[PDB]
Amino acid sequence: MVYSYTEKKRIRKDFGKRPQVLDVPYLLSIQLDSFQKFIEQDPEGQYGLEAAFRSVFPIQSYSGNSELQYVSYRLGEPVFDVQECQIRGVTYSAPLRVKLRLVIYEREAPEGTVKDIKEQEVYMGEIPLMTDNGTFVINGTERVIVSQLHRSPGVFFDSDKGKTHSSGKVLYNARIIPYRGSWLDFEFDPKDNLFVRIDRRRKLPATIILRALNYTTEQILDLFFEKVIFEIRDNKLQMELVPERLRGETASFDIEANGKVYVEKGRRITARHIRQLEKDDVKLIEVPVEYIAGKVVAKDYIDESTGELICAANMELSLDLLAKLSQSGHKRIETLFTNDLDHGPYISETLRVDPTNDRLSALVEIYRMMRPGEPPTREAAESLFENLFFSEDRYDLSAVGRMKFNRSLLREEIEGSGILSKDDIIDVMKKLIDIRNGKGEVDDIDHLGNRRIRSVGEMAENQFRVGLVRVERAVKERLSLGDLDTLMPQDMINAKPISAAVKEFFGSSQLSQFMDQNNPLSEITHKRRISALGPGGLTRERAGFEVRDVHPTHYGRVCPIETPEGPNIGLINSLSVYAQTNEYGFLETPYRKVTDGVVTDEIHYLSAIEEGNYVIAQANSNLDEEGHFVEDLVTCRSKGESSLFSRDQVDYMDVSTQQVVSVGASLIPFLEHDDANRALMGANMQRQAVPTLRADKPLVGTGMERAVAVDSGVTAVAKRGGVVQYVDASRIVIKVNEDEMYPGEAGIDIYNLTKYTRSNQNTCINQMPCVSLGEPVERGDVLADGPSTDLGELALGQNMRVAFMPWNGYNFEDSILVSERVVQEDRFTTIHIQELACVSRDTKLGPEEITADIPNVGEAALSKLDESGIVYIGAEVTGGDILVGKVTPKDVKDSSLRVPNGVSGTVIDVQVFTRDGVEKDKRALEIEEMQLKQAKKDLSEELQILEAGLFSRIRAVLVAGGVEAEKLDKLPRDRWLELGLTDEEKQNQLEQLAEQYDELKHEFEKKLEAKRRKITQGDDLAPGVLKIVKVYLAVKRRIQPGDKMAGRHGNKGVISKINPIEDMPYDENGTPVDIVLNPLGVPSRMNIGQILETHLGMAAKGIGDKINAMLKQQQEVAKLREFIQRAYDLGADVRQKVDLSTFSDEEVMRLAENLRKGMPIATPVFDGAKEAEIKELLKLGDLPTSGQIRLYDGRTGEQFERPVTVGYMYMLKLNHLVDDKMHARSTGSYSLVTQQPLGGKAQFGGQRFGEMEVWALEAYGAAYTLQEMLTVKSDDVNGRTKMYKNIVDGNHQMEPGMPESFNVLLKEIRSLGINIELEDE
Amino acid sequence: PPDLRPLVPLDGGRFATSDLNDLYRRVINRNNRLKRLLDLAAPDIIVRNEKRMLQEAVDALLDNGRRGRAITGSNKRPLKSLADMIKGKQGRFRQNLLGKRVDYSGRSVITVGPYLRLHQCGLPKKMALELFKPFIYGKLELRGLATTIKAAKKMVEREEAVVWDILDEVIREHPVLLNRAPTLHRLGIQAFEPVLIEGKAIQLHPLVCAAYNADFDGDQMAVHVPLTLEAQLEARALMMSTNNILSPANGEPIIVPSQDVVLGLYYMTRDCVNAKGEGMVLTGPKEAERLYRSGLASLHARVKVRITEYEKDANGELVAKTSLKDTTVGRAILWMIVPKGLPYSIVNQALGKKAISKMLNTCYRILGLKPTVIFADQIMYTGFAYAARSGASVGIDDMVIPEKKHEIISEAEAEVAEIQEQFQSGLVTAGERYNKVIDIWAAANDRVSKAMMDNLQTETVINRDGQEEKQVSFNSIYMMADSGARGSAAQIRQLAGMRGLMAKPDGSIIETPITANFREGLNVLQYFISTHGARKGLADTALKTANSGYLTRRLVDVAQDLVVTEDDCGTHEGIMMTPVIEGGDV
Amino acid sequence: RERMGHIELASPTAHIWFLKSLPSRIGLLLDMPLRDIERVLYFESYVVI
DNA sequence: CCACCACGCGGGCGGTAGCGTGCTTTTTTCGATCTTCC
DNA sequence: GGAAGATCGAAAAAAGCACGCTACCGCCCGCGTGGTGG
RNA sequence: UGGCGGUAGCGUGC
Ligand SMILES: [Mg+2]
Repeated sequence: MVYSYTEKKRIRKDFGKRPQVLDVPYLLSIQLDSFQKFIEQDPEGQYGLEAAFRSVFPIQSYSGNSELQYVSYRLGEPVFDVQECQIRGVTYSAPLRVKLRLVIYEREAPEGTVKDIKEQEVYMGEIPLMTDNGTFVINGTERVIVSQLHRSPGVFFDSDKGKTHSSGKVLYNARIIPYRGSWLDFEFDPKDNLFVRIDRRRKLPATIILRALNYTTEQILDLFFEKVIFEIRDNKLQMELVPERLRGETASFDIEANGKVYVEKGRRITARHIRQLEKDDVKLIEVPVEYIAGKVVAKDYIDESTGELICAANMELSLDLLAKLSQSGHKRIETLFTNDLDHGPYISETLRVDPTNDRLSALVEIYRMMRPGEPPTREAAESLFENLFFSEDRYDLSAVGRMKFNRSLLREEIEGSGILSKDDIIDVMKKLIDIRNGKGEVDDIDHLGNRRIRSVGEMAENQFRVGLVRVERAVKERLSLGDLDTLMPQDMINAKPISAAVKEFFGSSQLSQFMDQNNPLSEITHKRRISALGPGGLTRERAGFEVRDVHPTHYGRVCPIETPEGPNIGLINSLSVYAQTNEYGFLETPYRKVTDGVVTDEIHYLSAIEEGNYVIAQANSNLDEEGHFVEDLVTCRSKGESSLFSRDQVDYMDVSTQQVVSVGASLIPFLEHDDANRALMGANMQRQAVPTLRADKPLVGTGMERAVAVDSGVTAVAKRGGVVQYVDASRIVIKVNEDEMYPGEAGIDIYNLTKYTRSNQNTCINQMPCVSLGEPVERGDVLADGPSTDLGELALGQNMRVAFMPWNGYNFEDSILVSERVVQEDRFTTIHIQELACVSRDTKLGPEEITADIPNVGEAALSKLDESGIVYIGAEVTGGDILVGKVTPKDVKDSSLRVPNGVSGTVIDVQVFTRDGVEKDKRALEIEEMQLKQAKKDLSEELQILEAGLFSRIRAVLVAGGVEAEKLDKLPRDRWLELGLTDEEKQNQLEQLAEQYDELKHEFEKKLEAKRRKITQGDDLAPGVLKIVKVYLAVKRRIQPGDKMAGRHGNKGVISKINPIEDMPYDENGTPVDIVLNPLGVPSRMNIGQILETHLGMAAKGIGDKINAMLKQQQEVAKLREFIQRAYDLGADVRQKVDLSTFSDEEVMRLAENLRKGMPIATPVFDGAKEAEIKELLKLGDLPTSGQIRLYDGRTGEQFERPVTVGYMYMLKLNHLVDDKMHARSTGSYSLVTQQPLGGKAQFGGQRFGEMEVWALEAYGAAYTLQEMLTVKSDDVNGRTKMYKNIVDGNHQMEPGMPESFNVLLKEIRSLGINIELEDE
Repeated sequence: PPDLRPLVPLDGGRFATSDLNDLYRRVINRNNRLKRLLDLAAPDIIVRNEKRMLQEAVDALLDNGRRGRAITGSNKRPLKSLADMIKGKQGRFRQNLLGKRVDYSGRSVITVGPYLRLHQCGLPKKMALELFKPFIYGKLELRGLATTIKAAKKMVEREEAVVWDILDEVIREHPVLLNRAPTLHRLGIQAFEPVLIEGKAIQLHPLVCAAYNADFDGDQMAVHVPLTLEAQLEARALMMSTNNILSPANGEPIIVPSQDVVLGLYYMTRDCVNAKGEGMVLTGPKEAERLYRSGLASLHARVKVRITEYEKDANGELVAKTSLKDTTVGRAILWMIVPKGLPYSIVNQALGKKAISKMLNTCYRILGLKPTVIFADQIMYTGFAYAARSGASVGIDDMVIPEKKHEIISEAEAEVAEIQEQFQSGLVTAGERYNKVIDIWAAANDRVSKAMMDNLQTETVINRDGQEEKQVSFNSIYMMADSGARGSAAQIRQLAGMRGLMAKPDGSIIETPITANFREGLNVLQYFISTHGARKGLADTALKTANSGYLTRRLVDVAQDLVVTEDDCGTHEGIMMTPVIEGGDV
Repeated sequence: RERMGHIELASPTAHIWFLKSLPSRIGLLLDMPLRDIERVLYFESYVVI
């Protein structure tokens, strides 16, 4: 296998013996593809906008002469691209133009044929598009819509585990959850009765629903019961006996057939009697007349002579009723087969308790229950019942819902109508009755096969459909309201509802969250996130314990360790590395098919439901050549549990060892050696590391850094292969290869790197080139490294030298001791960019303007400000300085924006937004000039390349006409085109080339005109504001005590002291350690992964030091090749094979230069290097195998009594800086209602003394402290002023006064009509 | 009054209108409409409907949502009526009366300062300057440097050297109340003497950390400045850290070494077999220390030292007894920091965490409170210093895997297989075989843990002066596990022995346990099985914090008005307390 | 911050606190069911005096 | 004659109807039996 | 032999759901109706 | 520099 250009620079030593059968897929594939399904022009109406339009359109007005139909839809070209939308603060969206045809039918004609047709294109709002990185730009801010895990539509059966009714009896219930409609629930009463509820209302008998479905009592009994025939023979009432019906009952009489007494009176019926009956094949049997008395009739029986029914259906028989039936001429009757353990009489009891007796009465009762107050009637009740569950508009079972409904009911076909039917309800009732009887089993609510994933596309389609139905209601009203003589479809419909709905969904929804840009890992995790919250979902407070647990079905689909800790734990998850989504929304995971005991290469994607049927072997199974199993009794999992199985009983195998971990959790080396809690904390804290100014590759990694960096949009990848024509710190220009060329194309790719642009977390986004001039590149190769990325590899922290030992208690439990070298080498300084926005509005007294002269200010204050009233770019400012000078009329008062107190830095970017129709200041002119210069530079490069090509063509044409080499070389470049030639085809081709050249010049001139018009176009603003000035402040924050740092194994701490370099312990060679950590945190936290990572990093740094030492001595390339080959060949049957004989003897030098800082090591998430491999790698270098050396105390000097564990560990700097948390207040602003100090550091508020603190003070007995902190510090205004004056005067005395909050409460209670007052007496 | 329902002036000319104003406007409009319709002599139904609507509006204003549909807001939210903002957590009572934001307060992260004393806490210079601004202003005015408040403010802002000197002077003995966010009990807030430091992080005394339940992993704590003589004296006398050494809940001491002091004291007070300098005779602890510092005698060497110990006499005096004791160099060195009254038997042992706590309790009981704080500070200093000198470290070779683990695992697997085949032959049912498998695996895990403990605690061998013998292990992991610094027996078992059986979230136990150590790798299946318990525990803690807080609040209220107001009632009644016995133990 | 106002209602209206908060003060004083109180209050049924 | 700006007065929203739907504990009321008698 | 007290479970309504802190986003009626300008 | 709702995060037996 041949390495790529970006990989040949620095090859990572990869451990692991399991071959890679399937590569990691695109991480951002769940989102992007989904939105594509929302945008793609579907030939059939089943997905997206086309499906919504086909569902809504066409529409017919109340009058028969009007119709409106939809033809096609098209998404327009966005006016601004992503960068312009982000910088200008506008929403990145595209127009939606729909072809609509309005048809006026011939009302005069009885058939209503077509009379007039008007076709047009109607604009129907803006659709926010999705960028290439799977994120949206709403109002200039990056937003991410997370997938929602909700209940799958269909029929679900469950039951309370005896909690209700306080006797342990289980009440079985079934629910029908539709995608769009009214929920229908059936429940079992404690008295064994069926009840039906609609939308969680008061319970009604289900027989009411059955009667409303036009079913009589006889039909209901036939459907829900099996008839037993009693025939009146000449004597003894011969009846057709089924032997199976005799199981589980007693012998009410002497069962004897054909003169054979099978059972005597009063003997229990055992299986011997039924098998005897089946063998003897007895159908008829004698039955006493009293035995029928306990039976229930099955159908109405009416006497022909009298014309009146002796007995109706469904009531218990009796001796007198039996005699009346016998004397009326009846000979055969039917009864219900009722058992107390197999076939309960639930339907009969429900019919008994049912008050209704006809379809009309049931419909009236249903209407009364659904719509109380309104007068019930036949028409309204019938219409409501038909539209509730049998109308395509009100009720809509989704395709996945219908599939689940069919699968649960064991139906063969999985495709059906989207509305309910009589058969569906009958089958649901039958299944519920069977479950109550004992047949079958209930479903699992937490099973991952019963939960659906809704991506951004589905919610967007739902919101667009809501807007569409609103608009179609409006158009239905308008068509009948108006007269069709001259109406136009452009003004016929309105786009405001759809635009408002989509804007609210994309900007003000619980799932359209503010995307976090701490590091690329955070963005990847946020995009690949699943939230159970949101509309139509679970609640954070009302969640419970079961929903937060790890179901066995989560294996390979949902990461078990990657989840937030706190209130919303278990409700938020991350997709696995290989997990994807079905066409029905269900999560599925890959597996390798196993045939004839060998593991094949074909990959099958299995869902949660179908995985249980098969037997799946775990990934950590040893395999020999050709795929056989070396061991017979391999461990597998059959149905939600793990057990041993024979080698021939396996069906599928795990694709990879990273199948169950997420993207974030797969970046932790030696994960198997880490505790679950510490692994969870480390995974959660990895995505909080701010990017350092100098990215450092991880010495110990998992090999997933490349995929994370490439899939994320932070880095600039090459779209087409070629060579780097011009590499610059701000832009890269590459020349594409002739193979990837296009007709009529210059063939130059220009990448404009984003430099020093603030992220959503006020961090710094910087891209630096990683290629040199003339370096060939290929498609997919990284050209520039994004933030916290090194040579295409994710780099969140730094490889810091660490030693595990207590040091005078400075580390103590979790604190971290940091050497002065870390500050000196500038290894942890971050860059933070902060916005400062000043708004020049239009007050009613006069329009405020930005000017360089401010009343009653010093000259030094405005010295930084230029003649335009805006601070100079690149000028360092501190707290209280003036940035932009704005004065508003009162004559004018100072309202200029000022730097907030405690904020410093340097101004690096100034942006000016001006409302259209307002003159632009010269600063905006300069900014527009710079943008025009950049665009003109790009277009001039393209134009010069094309002009060089055209002039080469005309030179060739001239040489064909006549060589004239000396004359051509002695002529100006532009004068070549006009040269004359003899009358022939050469002149014709020359003039055609001249025409092409001038056409190209005109085209590029008009392109430049369009670009300059776009950049100078005025942007819209809010009503009342005429100017906006935004200033960016850049601050370099250095490490200091109080900052929070952490590793990748959940080990976190705060810096306690910046120790001097000479104070830190040093080894024999005299090199001091950089970080000192307390070993006491290792045994308690189970996180042994950090120790193994430290040992591996020490081995890697030893290898790198040997390489650097060999490089310093100017050794020949042969020795370097041999050493690097030996280092790479180390291992135990590693899958990675690196051959240095094919590196052209020059790339070896670059590889050695890259590796001189240390050999990178890739440790898979569960196939990592063993301890023996680490010891062998340590032995390869000049380091002890034990991993511990003898350190010398820096301050004191002698050897430490015991060897200590030193090495190199990857340390991260979390986004919790002490300067951002430090806050203090003596006095300041107060609330205008309760007269209490404000809250928060931003508002310069004071700390809140809560109820717990008050209780603690009361327990201490400090009455005076509590009184002074309650009254004279917060509320008592006179008390506060007097106390301040006394302190200034040097007197420490106070006046308790009276808190204002109590007075406010008294006034509020008085406003409630209750007289409350203070009685002095 | 209008100010209780203010109109916030917003940018652009808009005004923020409170819900009370909207409800009042609705009521006024309805009343005016009713009056106008009554003037017009409307029919009975119209005036009745108007009166009903007025009544509904009045009810909504007084308490919205009590009856009928609640009046919605601008963005589909219920309006905040008069009674809505009175009750509840966000109501006036629980937001502005029981608790309130206060001035002269700050918040910052907390670090560890080993040099601080029990009554001292580090305070950053900037925070101290901000908090003590009025005091600095007053002192500056008194000194004559500033003749007005504006000049003092400018001088404080400019931060001259005189301002720093004044700030140092004003906080000489001015206590500050340091408090943590989860104030479960009265120990959550304590008074400390500030010591000026440069930085932005508050330095905390390690010994009080157990009282604060605070870890140095991003913790943030608040500081309040008492600003009157009564409050200052209450902080000095009642809430000072030196006065809080016994927990009011049970009486047990709270100032106990936790992680590093215990380890250092255990390492110092330990005896080897053939350590350097063994068998020497020393004239006192000073000679022992001078030997240890000079690198001429090991800290674990067994020697004989002549020491004098002071015993408290019956009348209250101290009598000195001089005798030769066989001990170690480390114990002799540590003996000097021990006060006179304590006997020598307290430090003549391994001196684990329990022994250190017992020694501190004995010192408090005998000597009192004034020497106790000094003894605790000296103990912490010595423990930190000797823990640093020891250089204890955790390595991959420290956690040893027993050589008999493989045989035990193999025989347990063979027994499980034979039980499974016997069940398959039909002799036993599913429940019996499941119970047998569970018992077999539990016995195997217990035997593995016992073998691990036997191989770790004392399997070390040492060559004495003439032959070989055994002693207590010096392994680092065992050193911190036995001394009680960190970890426990189960934790060491999980590190080195098998992880044992694991239970699914429902509650039942899984037949196949995790037979892999933490030192060795764990396959995917074992990790997935083990994740269930961690997830269950985390969810339990998350849903338990709120319940515990609610129960604590209810208990606090139910006993919020009980104080000691008498000395004796003369009652001849009481409870007949007896020792509690349940089953076969006390 | 202290001065209060007053609105003169055209017709008397009952206080919701003394009417809905169980037990109903008006209903307990008048010995009549709360449903009758709601019916008369919101103009559903006449009441004799 | 049409479109943008200011000003005052009601109130679920929008529609030729329906929208909801994963908690626990305590208190109140009511239909239905019941049951107990005068 | 029907009416009043018992009760009894079942259903409906009300109140609660830890403490501090940080950051971002959205909003702070709104719609008809008259005024006026192009 | 005034507040509500939503979202996410921090510290809370190791
Ligand atoms: Mg902590």
